[PDB]
Amino acid sequence: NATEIRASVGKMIDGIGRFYIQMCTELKLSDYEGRLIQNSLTIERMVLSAFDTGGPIYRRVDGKWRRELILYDKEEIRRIWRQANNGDDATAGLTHMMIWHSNLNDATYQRTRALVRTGMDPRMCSLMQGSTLPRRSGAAGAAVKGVGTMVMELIRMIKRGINRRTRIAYERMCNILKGKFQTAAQRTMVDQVRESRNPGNAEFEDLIFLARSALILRGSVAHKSCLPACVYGSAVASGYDFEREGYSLVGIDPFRLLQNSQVYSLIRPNENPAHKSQLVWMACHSAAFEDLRVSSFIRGTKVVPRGKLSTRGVQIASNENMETMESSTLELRSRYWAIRTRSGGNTSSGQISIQPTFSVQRNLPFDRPTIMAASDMRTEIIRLMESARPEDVSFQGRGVFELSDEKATSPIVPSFDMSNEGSYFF
Repeated sequence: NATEIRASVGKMIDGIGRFYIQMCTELKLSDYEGRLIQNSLTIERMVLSAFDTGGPIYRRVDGKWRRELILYDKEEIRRIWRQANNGDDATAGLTHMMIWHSNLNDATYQRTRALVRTGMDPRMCSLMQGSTLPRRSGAAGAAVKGVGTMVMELIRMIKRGINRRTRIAYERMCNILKGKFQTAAQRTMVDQVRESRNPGNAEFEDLIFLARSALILRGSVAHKSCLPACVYGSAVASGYDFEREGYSLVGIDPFRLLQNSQVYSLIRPNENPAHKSQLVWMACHSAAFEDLRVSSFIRGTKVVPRGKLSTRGVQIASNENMETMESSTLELRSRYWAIRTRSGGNTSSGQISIQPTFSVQRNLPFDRPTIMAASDMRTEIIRLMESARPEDVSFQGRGVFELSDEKATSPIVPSFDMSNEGSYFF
């Protein structure tokens, strides 16, 4: 059903576009100045703030870039927003930029200070997908969250409490949690946790376990390709009428859109442009915890690790100066594309006999034992954990698609026998 899903999300994309265009028309920015991921960001945040203000706005004068510090009627912003969405709220829309920010933050920064202070191992990076993502995020906003993300929450919710309506949260927060797991025990052990009203260190210690189980027996976490407002604004302005032509966040749509985007970015004096583009590109698909090998494969070019990356962050701090500041054109094109997945990969009182109702060749079942016959769920997992090898192939048969292959017709299988450059962005 490509009607609602493909076109309703198109309508949410149109809103962001239209709005970005309106908002650019207010600031009286130029074309080059509306394509500046910097300014786009500021605008996006102005809005999410107002629906839950001012910001840094960079201008282009003969030669050099001028930063303007401006403020807007928090309500005016809310007004212009609905105007674009037909006077609707389009929470989806705000939530969308709510993620674009997330996915950018999960790649620009490493959130160790918080994991440890929670009592999670800093090496649990690949499980903190969407830790920055405000709770206000929607229902399809949390689905993007990593297993580890959920744990940091409950643990704090629990840690301060164990140190009214708050209950329905906890159970649900676990149900979601549990819905991340895709194996018997995993699933069952989550329940054993959700049993305690005042879950103390008993739970505190157990979920942390399950956190680590996901490092091996991963869960289902959705990835959403959420591009900057400018990209959608520019697209809308170019005629693309997504609600009519359909759009996706996990298909070929987002890559294709980025195949023509003209996004520019402010770049500090000693920073590497190629390195800058990489960053943004990884935020456009939630590839901050992906295997660098595959990221580079699909990317088309080296996807260098965070440490070796030359850049501190895309936003410009009030500290810096404009004199020594210039801007480059971000390389967001990719070689192939791939279905952004959700899956993490993987490798009595009852009846005892069957009463036959039809005449067919059928082995008739009965439980030989029970008839003639007259522990720690951790263990289960630890035992599963074990048989697991890092070489264990996932998404068997799934491949990569050419950018011409609009339909999911012909898949391509990558062979990594190659002089790679690592697998852990962090």
